[PDB]
Amino acid sequence: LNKLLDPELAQS
Amino acid sequence: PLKPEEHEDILNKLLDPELAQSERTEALQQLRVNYGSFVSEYNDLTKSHEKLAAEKDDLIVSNSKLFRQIGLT
Amino acid sequence: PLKPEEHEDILNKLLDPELAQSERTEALQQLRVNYGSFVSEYNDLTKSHEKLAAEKDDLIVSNSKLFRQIGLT
Amino acid sequence: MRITFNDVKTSLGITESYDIVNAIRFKSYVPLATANNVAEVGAGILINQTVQNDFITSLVDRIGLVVIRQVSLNNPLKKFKKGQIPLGRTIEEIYTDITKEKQYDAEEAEQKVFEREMPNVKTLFHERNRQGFYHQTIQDDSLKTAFVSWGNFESFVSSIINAIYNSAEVDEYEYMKLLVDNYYSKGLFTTVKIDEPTSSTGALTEFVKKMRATARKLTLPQGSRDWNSMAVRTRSYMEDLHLIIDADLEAELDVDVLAKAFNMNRTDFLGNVTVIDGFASTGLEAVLVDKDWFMVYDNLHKMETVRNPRGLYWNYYYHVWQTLSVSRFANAVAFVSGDVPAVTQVIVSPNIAAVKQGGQQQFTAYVRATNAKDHKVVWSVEGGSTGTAITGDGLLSVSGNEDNQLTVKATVDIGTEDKPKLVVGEAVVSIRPN
Repeated sequence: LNKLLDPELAQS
Repeated sequence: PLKPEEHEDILNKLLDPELAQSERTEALQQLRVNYGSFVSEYNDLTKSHEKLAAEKDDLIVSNSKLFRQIGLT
Repeated sequence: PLKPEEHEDILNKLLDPELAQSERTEALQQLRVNYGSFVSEYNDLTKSHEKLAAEKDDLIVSNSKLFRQIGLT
Repeated sequence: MRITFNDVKTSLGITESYDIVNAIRFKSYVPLATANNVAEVGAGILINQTVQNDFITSLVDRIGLVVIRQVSLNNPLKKFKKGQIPLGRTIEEIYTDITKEKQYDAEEAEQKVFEREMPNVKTLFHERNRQGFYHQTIQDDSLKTAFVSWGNFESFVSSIINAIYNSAEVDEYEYMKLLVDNYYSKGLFTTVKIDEPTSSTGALTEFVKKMRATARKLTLPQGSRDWNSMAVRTRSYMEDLHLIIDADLEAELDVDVLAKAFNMNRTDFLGNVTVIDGFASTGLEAVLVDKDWFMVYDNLHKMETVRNPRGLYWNYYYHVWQTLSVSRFANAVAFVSGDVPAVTQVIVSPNIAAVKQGGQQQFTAYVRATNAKDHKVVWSVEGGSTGTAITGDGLLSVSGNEDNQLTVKATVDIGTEDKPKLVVGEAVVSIRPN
């Protein structure tokens, strides 16, 4: 699953 | 154009259920007229962005061919 | 981020003079976030409208210089 | 073991890192912003019961599982910690004897070319099941008072994770100790006699000498076959031996000396010896174990939360399910300090056989004697039939017209005029008709 499975559109 | 702090006052004003229906009608009106203004000022500068951005892309593509000729010599 | 149409439906929902105290705070906070993201969009896009315009002039200057340099060879 | 928030296993930095579960759901009341605003996000989350429940459930379940799972995989117990249980386990050991090599003979080879190898001896695994939950609790005021800044959220999440995972580590250590205790209780360890190391310095030096001798003899290049649950003639490299030493005993000996008993230096030992206080099994002091001997597999690691509207609080459940397997072919030494008998247990070669109605099978017994004396084995057949007899050397002969299942028995006597002391090994023999 990892952290990436919860997408982050605020990463950038 | 409404500052976030001043626009908070109307939102805080619209919290009381006891407030007169006339005041709520006027208070709700300022949100409509300025949001319509806000999207209006948002729209033209958004569309004007789509104009000069295309010019930049045209210049970038045109220039990219030009740097290629500089390295030829 | 919210369309003026969708923003409109929020207005008449708050126009009701009888309303449960639960969603009355829910919609009130919804407008708070709607405005909060919209102003930051305006600052973000205006910040783009100056650098891109300044870059557009620089690209024009670079295009003129690059054309002349090729002609000298 | 003492995890703080600075242990960032995944994701980028800064507290605002998580703060996005709104994307997967919700994102209409919380500001999708990465800035210094801490009151806005707190008000957006704290608006009503639905937003609170969704945010709390997501943050507690997914991030909690990720963090604790990725923190518990690098604990000092990682050496025996393997991944998820494989499919098609078959719950059976399969080890092949390290036999010699036949000589090249053209005359002998031309006689028969379709011969087969000897049976590999397939014994079952030794497993133990683990199931439990830890069940912590969240108060409502914590969420209210954890949004004053960008460090309170860090402290709150780290407090939850540290409050849960520390108890899990202790349970893992206790389960390892319990498994070692049970394995010694069943008597499968090959015992080596030591006497009161803590009593005197000379006893400590003698214990160190015996430690070194056993560790050197286990790692013989040509194989040993002496130290095993059954005679298989395996071989263990020096860099794989693990030592489980009692705490008060380990305290007396220096890190060195015991270090030079093996062939590496200090720093390479702190990850090769565990300390457990108290074995409670007669006189067990230390245990020397091959790295393969202990194997742990994990099945379930899941979180679920419940909400109590009347009390305004939430609950916790870490369900940790594991299957701790014990291999019966890796080397194992008991090193007990007590009054164990001269013969601990005898082992019978070919435990399982399929002999025809007119064939024969040769059996050999390996006596595990703690002393230097010699003990004789008296063979017997049990079973019950006419024509079935075993010799004094263990050669069993089957007569025709038989249908029962035979159990070869090897017995030794270490008693006196009265003999309430029998050490017996069993071999189950199945019969097939011709």
